[PDB]
Amino acid sequence: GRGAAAAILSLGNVLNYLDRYTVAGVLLDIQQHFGVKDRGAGLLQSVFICSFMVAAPIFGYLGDRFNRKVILSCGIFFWSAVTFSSSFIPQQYFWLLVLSRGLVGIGEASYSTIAPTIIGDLFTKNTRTLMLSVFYFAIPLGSGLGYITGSSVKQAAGDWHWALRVSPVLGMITGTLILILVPATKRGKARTSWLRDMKALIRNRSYVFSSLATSAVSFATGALGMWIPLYLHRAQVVQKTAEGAKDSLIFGAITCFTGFLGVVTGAGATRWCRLKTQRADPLVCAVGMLGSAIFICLIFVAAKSSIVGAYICIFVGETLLFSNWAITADILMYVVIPTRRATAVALQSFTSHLLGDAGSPYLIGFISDLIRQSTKDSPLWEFLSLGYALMLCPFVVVLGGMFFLATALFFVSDRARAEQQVNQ
Amino acid sequence: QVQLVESGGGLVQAGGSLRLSCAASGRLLSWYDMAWFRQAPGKEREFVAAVTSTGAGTHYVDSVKGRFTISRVNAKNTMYLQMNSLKPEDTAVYYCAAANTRLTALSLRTTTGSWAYWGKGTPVTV
Repeated sequence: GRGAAAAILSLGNVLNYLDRYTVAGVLLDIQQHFGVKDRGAGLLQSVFICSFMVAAPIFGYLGDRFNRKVILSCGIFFWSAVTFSSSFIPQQYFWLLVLSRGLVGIGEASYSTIAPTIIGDLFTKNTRTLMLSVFYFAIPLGSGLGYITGSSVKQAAGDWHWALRVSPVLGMITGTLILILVPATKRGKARTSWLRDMKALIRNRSYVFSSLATSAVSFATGALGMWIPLYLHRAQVVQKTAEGAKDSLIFGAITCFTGFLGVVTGAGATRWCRLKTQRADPLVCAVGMLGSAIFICLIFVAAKSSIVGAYICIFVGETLLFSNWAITADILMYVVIPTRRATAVALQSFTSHLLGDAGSPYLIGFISDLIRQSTKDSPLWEFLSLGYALMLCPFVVVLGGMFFLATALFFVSDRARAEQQVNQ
Repeated sequence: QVQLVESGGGLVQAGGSLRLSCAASGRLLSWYDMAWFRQAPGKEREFVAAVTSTGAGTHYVDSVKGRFTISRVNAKNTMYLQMNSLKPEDTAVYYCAAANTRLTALSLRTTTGSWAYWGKGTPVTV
């Protein structure tokens, strides 16, 4: 009686992450359609993530006041309608699209901060962990499907607008299900508590470095997932061979496959490395960061040579980078005591979104514009400028790796502090 | 796949000093909260002392405070328990127990059901 609800929620999350990244797979066309610089292309994702991080704590609090199913159904319909309306914006008005992206961010934040609570309430066993794994495995599949949907729809209909039309309709078919087949589960000072928790977590050392590391990871993931298809299209343009829907299709498929493989390999490496030292969880993550960096820079030296080498680097870097997702949560839960775990998770997500994904696309676009304005205008210069701008990603990756190394250094001391405080 | 070996148990003089050692070899010991239990001939398993993963949190029984000291060396994966001024009620079979590390109040987990790993158990006579 509850499995149908879990399946519907998983499909809704697939739709959520498909609609989130649909803009990126057609981003180039948007930049061509509105005739704007790369600053606006960065602004789309930046405003989306900023609205998401602003709205996330509010919906997290609100989900304990009213009916969660009602809020979820309202949010899904809201974001679907906003996307559908944005799919008809005139060319002259650009900022209205950014406002629509912000509204989409609010709507998706509602779903992302509500649905996991419903799933946790539905089941209480290892089956709950299995359901959560199924739900959260919808992230890479949804991102890959979003890239594929945007590229294929642009290829087949000859217009990018249709992409922003495909996702919302399914959401409608999803939304009704949420109002119908999802059961209602009757399951169940704050400011001062939050302030005390923040004061206590500031004094914590490994938590801050883990937050910085995951902020760097979010920065890298957002910037790359936003700008890589455009960079590859520009490289194909400058390449002697003349062509880019297939490029986005390949990137999306590689993204999904690498997400699955990287999550599995990271989990397995953590399992196999726990038997040798207690600092396995951070260090492995650190290795992954390094494992990404040496490969990420590789594409910036191999993009001008051939596309196959670029895609190989994308595959390896995506795997090694996505390896940290499962381990970061364990790193967090190992240090913070259960009393403050919810506040720690909320603040870590807030900081990771703020210092990371919020500014990465806009910063990359700003760097690209600054480099391009001082140089001659030519497609080769566009591609080279975008490469030099994306060169800031591996530096942040290495900084995050060093932060993970520091977390590994302070891991045992912070664990001892946590256990002493719990037993005190 | 963790197996515990007890040592240092046996007949001792009344009120003498004794040391009990628990060794874990199957897997790394820095991932397990350990504890000692005593089975009495006329009673069931009784909690004695417990230590967390690092060693910064230790819990005892109100009838044993100030007499027994429990410590651990995670480098050699060996837990030690020094018992001094042995009362005659201390004669029992001591079992070393290990559980996966959890950030719970060690004073709350005395139920002989939370510890899924057990040792052979050595007898001590006062």
